[PDB]
Amino acid sequence: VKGAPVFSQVVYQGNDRVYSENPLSPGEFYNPILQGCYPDPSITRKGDDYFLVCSSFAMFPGVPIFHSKDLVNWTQIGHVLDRTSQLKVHDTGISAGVYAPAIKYNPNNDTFYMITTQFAGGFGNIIVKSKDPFKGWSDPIKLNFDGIDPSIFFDDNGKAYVVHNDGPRRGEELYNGHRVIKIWEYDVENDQVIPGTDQVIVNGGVDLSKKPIWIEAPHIYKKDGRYYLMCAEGGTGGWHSEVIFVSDNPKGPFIPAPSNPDLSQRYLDHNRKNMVDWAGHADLVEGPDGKYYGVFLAIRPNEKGRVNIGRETFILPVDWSGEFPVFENGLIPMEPKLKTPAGVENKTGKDGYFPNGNFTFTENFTSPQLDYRWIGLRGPREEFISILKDGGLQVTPFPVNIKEVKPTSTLFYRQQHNNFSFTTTLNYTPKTEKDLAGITCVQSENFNYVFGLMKQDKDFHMVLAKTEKGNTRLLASAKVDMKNPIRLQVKGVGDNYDFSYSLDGNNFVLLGNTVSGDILSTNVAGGFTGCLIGLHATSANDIRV
Amino acid sequence: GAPVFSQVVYQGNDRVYSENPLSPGEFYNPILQGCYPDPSITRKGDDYFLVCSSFAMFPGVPIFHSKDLVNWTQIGHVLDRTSQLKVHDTGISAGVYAPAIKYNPNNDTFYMITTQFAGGFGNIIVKSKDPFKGWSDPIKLNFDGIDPSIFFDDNGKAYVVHNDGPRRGEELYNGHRVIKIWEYDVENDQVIPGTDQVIVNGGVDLSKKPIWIEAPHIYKKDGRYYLMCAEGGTGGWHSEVIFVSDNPKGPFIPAPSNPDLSQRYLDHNRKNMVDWAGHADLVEGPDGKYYGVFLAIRPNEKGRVNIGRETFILPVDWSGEFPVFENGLIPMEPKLKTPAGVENKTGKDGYFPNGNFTFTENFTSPQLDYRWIGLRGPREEFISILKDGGLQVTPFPVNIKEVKPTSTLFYRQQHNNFSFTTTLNYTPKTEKDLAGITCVQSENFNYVFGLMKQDKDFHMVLAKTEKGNTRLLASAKVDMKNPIRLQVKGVGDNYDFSYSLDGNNFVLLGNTVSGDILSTNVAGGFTGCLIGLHATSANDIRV
Repeated sequence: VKGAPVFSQVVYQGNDRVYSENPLSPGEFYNPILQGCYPDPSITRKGDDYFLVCSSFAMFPGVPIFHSKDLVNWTQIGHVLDRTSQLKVHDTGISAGVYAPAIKYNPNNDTFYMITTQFAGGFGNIIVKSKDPFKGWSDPIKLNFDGIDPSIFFDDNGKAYVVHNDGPRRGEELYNGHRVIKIWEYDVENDQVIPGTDQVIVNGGVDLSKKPIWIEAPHIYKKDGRYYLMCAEGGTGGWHSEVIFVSDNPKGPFIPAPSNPDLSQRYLDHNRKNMVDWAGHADLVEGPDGKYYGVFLAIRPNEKGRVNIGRETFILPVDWSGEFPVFENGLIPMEPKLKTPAGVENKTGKDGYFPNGNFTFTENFTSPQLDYRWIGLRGPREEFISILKDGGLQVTPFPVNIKEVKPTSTLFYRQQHNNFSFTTTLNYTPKTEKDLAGITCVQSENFNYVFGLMKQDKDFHMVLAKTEKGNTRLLASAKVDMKNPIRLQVKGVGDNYDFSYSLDGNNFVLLGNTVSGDILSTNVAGGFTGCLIGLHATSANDIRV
Repeated sequence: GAPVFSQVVYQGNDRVYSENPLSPGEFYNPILQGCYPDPSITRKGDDYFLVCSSFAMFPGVPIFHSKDLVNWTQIGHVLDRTSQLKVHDTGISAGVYAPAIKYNPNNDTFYMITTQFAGGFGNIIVKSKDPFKGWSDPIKLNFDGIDPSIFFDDNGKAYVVHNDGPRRGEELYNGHRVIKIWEYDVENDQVIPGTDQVIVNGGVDLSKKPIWIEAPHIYKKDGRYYLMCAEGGTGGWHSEVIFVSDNPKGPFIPAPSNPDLSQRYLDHNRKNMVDWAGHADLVEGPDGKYYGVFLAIRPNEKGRVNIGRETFILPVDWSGEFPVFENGLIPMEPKLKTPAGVENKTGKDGYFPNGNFTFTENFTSPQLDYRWIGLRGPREEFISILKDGGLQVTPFPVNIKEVKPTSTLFYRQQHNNFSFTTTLNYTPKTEKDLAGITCVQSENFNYVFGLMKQDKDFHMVLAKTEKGNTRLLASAKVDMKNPIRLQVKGVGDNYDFSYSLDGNNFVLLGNTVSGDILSTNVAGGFTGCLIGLHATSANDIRV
């Protein structure tokens, strides 16, 4: 469009207290390894090469994927589901779309598999394939089973199995949250589960008499000739944990380990410092030092006990010298720092490696190949961005309001710290009341703040509006003299969010008062994701001053 | 070549009415079958007016009139215009929440106060001198929470009571809620700053962690002020409780006997089960006797609700300090005695039906029955009534999965045992065109049963949408020689979709499917199954 808004730069600054208080020594790295909304981690290995994937729901693209040689220094190589033929979330609810993924390398045929559930596009349970994740992946192959959290296991004899969560057979459900682990034989030439090979291997969980919730996230491992089934149990919230079973046969019977769970923060004191909660949904791999490691998700709530940055990806070393794997210190409070594997230096945030700790990301929009952390919601960023020849992000304003279950012209960045600032310079002259551009903080189309520049009657106004249950209310408004680009900032200090603007570039004026991050939490908004910070443009603005 | 639905027949066949035939001077409970939640009632003279919540249905707040509490005439919807109701993009569980209707004798004016989570409205009130004609645009009120209600004292002084959350950081437990009262400025139609006061904290007994104290109503009897509230949430723990005070703003004291309306303690294996009873509102009947309307559900054999929360009524004894719902703590009976001297005329002379009725729609009037609604947008946007009868539906380029108005004429499921049959005259041009029947909890939980064209041939398709993911269950090639009849039949949780090319023999497409995704228990939310005459030009089903 002519006169479309131009965001000339962005600065995202993280300022979390835990990192300032626990500076790294050489040979240490911070946990979580993926800060912000990177849930349901799954990991696999080919030779020296590790690949890590996470769920993504309605975000576009889907299933972010990271590569590492050492489990500390990760390079985001893209997204597994990065084409509209693989990811059909145009109209998808904020809590539907792409659920937990599992990634597995099959050494028998030298093929990588990513198996997941996509509640969109008619996909359901799907698998995509690649010989080389750096080349991308196939279109999805639909798989003939229901439920969530599929995982694929390749036995030494080349035989293949898919385990997944499912419900109990119709009418046998004993309580709310009563779930089942089901296994199939998988035909590797057909890419399909084999009819008549399904079998329930876990009913309920470790101890059915305690009514375990949502036994899920199954993975099968083979070690010392035996078969291990590791699962999440308790649901991905306050009761999250990881449990383990063992069998002599891929299809059971599986017996729970006497010590269970093997990973959890759910029993720990609710007032601890540097709190890590909801820990579970793990996946094991052999590390570069011969040691095992497990990735898993957890949250780091703020001072009001809520999560605003979603479920994040953690890692812990694993001792598997005996019958059952032990998450090292996986049942006591998580520490901020871990020792790097033997002989690896921490290079996070350098040389294209994903950052960690308290970093400052300065985005000047000087290349068409935008950082992979810039995403869309429901639709691809390439539909509304242009990188100007001399730098700067021009956003085509879609006639789509932030409240619509439709792709908006908003370039989003996951909130990755409980204390952060996100500042942008906006060059923009709105022409009528329907035009707005600025910053948005989004849990969903129904739960968000919009902080932006609009024009009404003769004047330009900065507006701050709050959407709750899909109902937008204007919180505060200010007439501004738009004589030059305006800078806009959102600053979060735990649950305290401040929206401020600067016409002189130095002094940021608070618009209204500090507002609560409550609608930016999973606890209030519901769902499966974190706060997304967005460079928003619309030609369907409904705010009036 | 738009699809023409030439006829619809809706038939209810619930066993409870067959087993309990009416005698003279009897009528069936609920008085509004199907999704008519959060009832509120008021009176002017001999004229009763009854309203219900409606969420994202269009139009909003259906409103009924009666002279006798038995024979009701739907007179329209309070939130009738797109200037009053802005649910175009609204989630299935947002939109219009509980309404309260109150006639003010002091200024001869009707008020309807509600919460609309859409269009920037929030808590709103509309006014009318004559509900038969219509109401004002919404007046926005400066408070948060839900379930507002307006009370007019003897001296004309006015109060708004509503549900709210506890003070920021005061929250004791999940579900901890508060009843708050304001003085209301009747000249400016606004709550008066600084007059807000919490009058109930939590519920009858805060030490029992009561959840979602809500639906507050204030009544004045014998000089004392009564606050009647729902407690326990609108699900399995629903109930109604009562408090008393000497003053409008408290302190309010709970009655020793509480709750006074509930089915939550009753045996889970009872027959003709009524559950989730609460959210009541009292009125003086033509009897001189009091009555209370309230919502409840009637689950099927799987223990699920597919027809939503319905409107019930009970006689109320208020000869002593506190109102008593007559038999409101024992299992609900299918039949009640009419107030003294009123005969049952339900389903006749334009009165709303009840029992097991047969609704035959021939689309031979431009004045379409008020039970035909849209979801998110008005029906007038996509319907034309043909000259010699028939409903022509303009197919919108909108899929059933979108949070947008679709071209679908919807009818609430009103029975656990029912059939809905239509005659479809339609020749689809491409894969993108489909017309037929849909059963909808929401855009994310529905069945679509429709006629499609793919390659050179016509197909009937049955597709299931769960969590916004559509899967094709079954397909049949059909010779489209003449119009086709489509039926969905529900027998509790058993739903059968069948088509007839000869008009007599209906062939099942696929197997019977579960109504689980048509229940509130599975799909979540606040509403019932909607049965729709659907057309689209953005069909995504492929054979």
